[PDB]
Amino acid sequence: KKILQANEVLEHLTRIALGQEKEQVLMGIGKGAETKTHVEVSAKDRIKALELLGKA
Amino acid sequence: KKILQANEVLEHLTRIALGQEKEQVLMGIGKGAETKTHVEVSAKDRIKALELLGKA
Amino acid sequence: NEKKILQANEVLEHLTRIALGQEKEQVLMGIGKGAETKTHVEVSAKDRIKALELLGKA
Amino acid sequence: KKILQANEVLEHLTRIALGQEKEQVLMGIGKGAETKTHVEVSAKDRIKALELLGKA
Amino acid sequence: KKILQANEVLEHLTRIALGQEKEQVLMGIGKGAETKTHVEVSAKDRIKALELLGKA
Amino acid sequence: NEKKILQANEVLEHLTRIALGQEKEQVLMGIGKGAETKTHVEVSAKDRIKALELLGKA
Amino acid sequence: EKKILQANEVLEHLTRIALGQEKEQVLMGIGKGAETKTHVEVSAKDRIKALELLGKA
Amino acid sequence: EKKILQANEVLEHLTRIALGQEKEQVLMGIGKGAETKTHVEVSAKDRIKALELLGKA
Amino acid sequence: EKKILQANEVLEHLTRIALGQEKEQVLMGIGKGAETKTHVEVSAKDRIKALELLGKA
Repeated sequence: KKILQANEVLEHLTRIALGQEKEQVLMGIGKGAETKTHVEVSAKDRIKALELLGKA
Repeated sequence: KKILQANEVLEHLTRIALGQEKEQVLMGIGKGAETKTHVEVSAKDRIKALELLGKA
Repeated sequence: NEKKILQANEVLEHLTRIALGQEKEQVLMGIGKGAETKTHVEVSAKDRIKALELLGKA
Repeated sequence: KKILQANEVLEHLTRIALGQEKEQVLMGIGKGAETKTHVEVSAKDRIKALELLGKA
Repeated sequence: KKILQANEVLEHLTRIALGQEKEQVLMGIGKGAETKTHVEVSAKDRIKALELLGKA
Repeated sequence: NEKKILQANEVLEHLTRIALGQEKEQVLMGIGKGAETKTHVEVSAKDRIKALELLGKA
Repeated sequence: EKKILQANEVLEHLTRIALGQEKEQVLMGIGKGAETKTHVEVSAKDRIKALELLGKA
Repeated sequence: EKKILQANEVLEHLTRIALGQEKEQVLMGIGKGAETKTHVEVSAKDRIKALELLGKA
Repeated sequence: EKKILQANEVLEHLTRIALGQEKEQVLMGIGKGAETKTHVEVSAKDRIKALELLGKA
């Protein structure tokens, strides 16, 4: 049960901040039906990542 | 009786942060009907786990 | 029980059940045409991460 | 007029935390119509009750 | 005309926590139409009242 | 010209009106088929409790 | 260098908001999923924040 | 070479926002599930946030 | 072992955001519940968060 170390944490946040990452969400396909799909990680999230990298 | 220990907490946080995990959500299947489904844990929740991990 | 108070360890055991994915919550699910029904879902990733946080501060 | 004291506050939070409480919500009954009903208090709200009991 | 002092505040918060209060919300009545009505105060709000009472 | 600045007791008078359930806010309300109108409803519980909290702190 | 609001001008603005004077632009339904831009009174929540800022001043 | 917005510059921008000079792109309903991009004034909550930050300067 | 953004890199990225040079991907209604992916300007809320941080630096 490995544990992510502080520098591996800064790496993962860097990828997010650099627009490199995606998240799964629900997307309308029509008449109420939805499908799973991947979208870029949002501005809000990318900013939080940027905030943390700055506190490093 | 079980109380998750501090190291075990980091382990669990690590599995989330590394995109290994899912949550149960509702998804539309047509005309107002929904199904229970599993999706990846969001960027938002991953970044929080990542934040907690960098403060350890 | 009308004056039962959860003690510190009880709180941590309860958070541990949440954190470990052993708990549910009652939500409203759509069953067609605007109609909803009560159902139980796994506690969310967000709520589990709060429990984890809390267990990590202990 | 009554003022809840600390011990009563913790008793009330305890029932919440233990999943013994309900809240009134709006539930869809068809074609935009809704009705009042009671649901279990949410995980979020329970978890806040625990955090508060953890701090006493 | 009036300013609430701290003990009056607690009195009002107590009513809320004890579940003696309501709030006005919009409820659907069908075909997009909504109607004003009252519901019990939510658990989130009741918990906040509790939190303040226990910190008094 | 000197513009108005709410003074200490005036803020408390306003929060008190809110807390007491004397005030309203403007919101959009469905009237049929996706169309909405503007109306007033009572300030909500969350907002009243925030007013109360600020009153307690003063 | 441009225009920067001073500490007083901030309070003046906040007071107009707290006093129910201001509005904000929102989207309103006009039917069948279609919406239009309209203005509405600044909300209770936003007025309470303003009151707060004025209270801490 | 690359730009870093300095403290004074930030206050100028926040001031434009607090005054009601700025807008944001949002999705608006146009009927039957269709939305379109359009601009609206920056909301009250966001303006009050700019006001808070300027107030603390 | 892998790339980590340094402080000035962070400020540069935040500056792009505050300045309204950046977008985000979202889902938009195209009809009858159908959605498609598309890019929108970064919202005011987020631009003000970037502004705040820059002010802090």
